[PDB]
Amino acid sequence: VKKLINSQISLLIGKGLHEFDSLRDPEVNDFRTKMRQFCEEAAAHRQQLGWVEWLQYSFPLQLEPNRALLVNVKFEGSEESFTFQVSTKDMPLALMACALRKKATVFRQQPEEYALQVNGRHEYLYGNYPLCHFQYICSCLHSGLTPHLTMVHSSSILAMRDEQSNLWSLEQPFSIELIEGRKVNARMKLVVQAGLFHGNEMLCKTVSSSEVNVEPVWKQRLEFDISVCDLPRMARLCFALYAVVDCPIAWANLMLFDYKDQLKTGERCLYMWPSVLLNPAGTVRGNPNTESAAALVIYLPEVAPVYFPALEKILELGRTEEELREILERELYEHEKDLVWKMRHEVQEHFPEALARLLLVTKWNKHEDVAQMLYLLCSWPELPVLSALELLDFSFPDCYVGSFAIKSLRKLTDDELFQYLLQLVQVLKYESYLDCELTKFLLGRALANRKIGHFLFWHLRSEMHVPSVALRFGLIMEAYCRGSTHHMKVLMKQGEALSKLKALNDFVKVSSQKTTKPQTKEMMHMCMRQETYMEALSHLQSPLDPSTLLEEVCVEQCTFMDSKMKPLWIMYSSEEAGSAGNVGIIFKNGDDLRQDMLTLQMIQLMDVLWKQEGLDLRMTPYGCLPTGDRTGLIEVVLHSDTIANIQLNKTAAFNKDALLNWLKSKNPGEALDRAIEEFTLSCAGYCVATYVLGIGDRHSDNIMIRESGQLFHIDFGHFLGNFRVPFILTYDFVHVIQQGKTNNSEKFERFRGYCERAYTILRRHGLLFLHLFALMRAAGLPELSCSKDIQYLKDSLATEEEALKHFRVKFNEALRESW
Ligand SMILES: C[C@@H](c1nc(-c2cnc(N)c(-n3nnc4ccccc43)n2)nn1C)N1CCOCC1
Repeated sequence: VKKLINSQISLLIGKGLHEFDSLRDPEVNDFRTKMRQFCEEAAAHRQQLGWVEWLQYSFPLQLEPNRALLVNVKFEGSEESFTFQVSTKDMPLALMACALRKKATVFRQQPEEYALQVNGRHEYLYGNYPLCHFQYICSCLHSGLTPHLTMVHSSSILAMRDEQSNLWSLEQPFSIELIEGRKVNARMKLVVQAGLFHGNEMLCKTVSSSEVNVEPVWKQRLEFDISVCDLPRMARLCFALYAVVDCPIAWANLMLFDYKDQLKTGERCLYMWPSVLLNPAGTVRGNPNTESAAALVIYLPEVAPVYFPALEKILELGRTEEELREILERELYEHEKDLVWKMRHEVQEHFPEALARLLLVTKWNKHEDVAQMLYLLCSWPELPVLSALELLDFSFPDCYVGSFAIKSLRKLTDDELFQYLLQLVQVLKYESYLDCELTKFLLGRALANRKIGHFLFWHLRSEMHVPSVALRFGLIMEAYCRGSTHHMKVLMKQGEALSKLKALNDFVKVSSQKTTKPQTKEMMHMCMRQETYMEALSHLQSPLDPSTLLEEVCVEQCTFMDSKMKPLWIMYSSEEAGSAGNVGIIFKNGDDLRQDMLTLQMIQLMDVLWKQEGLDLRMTPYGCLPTGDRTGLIEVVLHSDTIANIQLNKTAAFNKDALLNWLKSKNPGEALDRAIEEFTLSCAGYCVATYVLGIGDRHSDNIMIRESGQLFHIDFGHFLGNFRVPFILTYDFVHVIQQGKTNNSEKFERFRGYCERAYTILRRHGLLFLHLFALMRAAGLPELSCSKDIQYLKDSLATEEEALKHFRVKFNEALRESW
């Protein structure tokens, strides 16, 4: 029955479906019904896809942004495998051909009927791409390991697709009636400041309430300096309740128009949110804690059925100098703004990419000016992805503006969308109504690609404990589940594994105080070996990456760590995969993993940007994913250790040698020079990464080394210099770069070049970083709160020559400070 699926979605999304009904809201009812059909349409289209098209949905290719190698190939229903010697320039088809020919001669006798599955992973190799373009092959060629693949036939992929089925007339000013208030605070008098906003900008000057002593009654008329006909569609009425002899108490906002474009009237009770003065960026929906939250009773006076005019009507109304207009194009005065508005047609024709600057000069408090702009917009050419990401910020609130940005993001690759998905999910907080183009797009892309679908779910699910977004986020996940009954069940398994891990972590935390670690470890081990634990912790997709399969839990290899939140070290094995199935996951409960994930995503973007310029600084883009309330996962980077642990053996005469001696033991003979190259490149990338991102409090316990020599960072506590952090250079690292030699300028000057190139490449994309950090402000991160945080990134990135010289000033100060 359908009831079991409804109860399944409920337990999964972490909110009962009945709770959407209890509210008795037609906006919630319309979102649910409309979006459900949209997702069921998307689910249907998927079931009739060709086997390759389905493989592109389920297991999208892991691609990279000559030489011969041994590759092991086996067929689905057999233990028999053949090891072939193929090239890195060879296409998957030639490998499939070899695999077929060898099967035909052994068993005594077409490659376009198969696909190559990565052993013990939900990863596949297909398409006209040389084998060296696939991430699994590339990880194998660097680690030395042999790629193990499985020949999967069309009819078997088709069996999966089958078992995975389911107006202008009102010229009087805008006014309201502030009736009465409620709840606590000191003696003093309560003022209610009220303003009207279109994004970050006021449509008129604020009007404050008359001073009333502490449950208060106002019954006062508040009028605004704006005509009702001049109100923009996305106008926000913002309130702030505070005390004065200031002390802020509460805040609440609301759209003057509903989801059906109707100008509201009638009384309204406003369950306000506790303050840290006016917050326009805040949610336009009341506090769900209607019991303990302060309420503002207000009245929307009648003006009578007034609906915001249709596009056909907006377009009906909307239907040199030239030199100084270019000079201001590459924070501006009023005469400069008037010039841009006068020249608005020349902006569309010769500077389409300057649209954002034009959208900020338009008087949104004048319907005629809005119409004249919307008319230009309804003929405006598509903007590049970069400029479109700027148009998603709270500074651009108009619905038609918002719809144009999505229209420019449709061209985005599933790879590019994956990179900025964290920012696009945050932008959901800025949205005014449940039903939006952003949700329809995010949902459309989730259901068209199972990896986008996976991460969109976890981005939403991880924020379910946040009351301001719980309804929106819950509604989106339920809409998703209707479009994928099978994936819903897959994500449910993941939630059961994480449910067991929290209980096991709670036990560990308690036990670590009551007894010694070897005694707590055997108890963890004993608790894990219980039926329910063995079942729940095994045979699941990794929330860190759906292509990674967590098969049998290796209880003996599991442990906990000695740090504050006693994190769990959970290891896995798989016979099929061999070594690819020997993965590990770290479960952390107690700290906020959101920032660590962002820091790692920003470093992952830097890697992508460098790799695109041919520069491979041998980075370690390991997974970090918040899954719940101060709960998350970290990807285990195997064959790695901390600097502090390496600096103590289980032989060095001096500390400076310890690091180099460890590399010497893990990379003997001709391999050592490779490990030092890995160290030099990775070190340089993380020197530019930590510097630009403003990562301080870096020490031996949070910096790690792989047995390959690759250096990487962990447990990023504070970013954007939020303790102006300088460049960091360590004697122990410089020693390794300089090959143990006290003096080595060739090796050090090469390393100085890597730091320089890495820095200059990122400076060219400085706008990409600034747009993504701007969009990220929505998340609520105490380290990305204001413009001074954006300004940190502006200063660490800063003409190319006048900035590169200034980088050398910081680089030289870092080398001299090194003892
Ligand atoms: C020394 C230490 C060890 N840690 C790692 C390792 C690997 N990958 C990571 N992503 C990683 N990170 N990253 N963020 C973290 C946050 C907390 C803890 C760990 C973290 N830590 N490897 N090893 C051997 N323990 C030896 C005994 O067994 C338990 C592990």
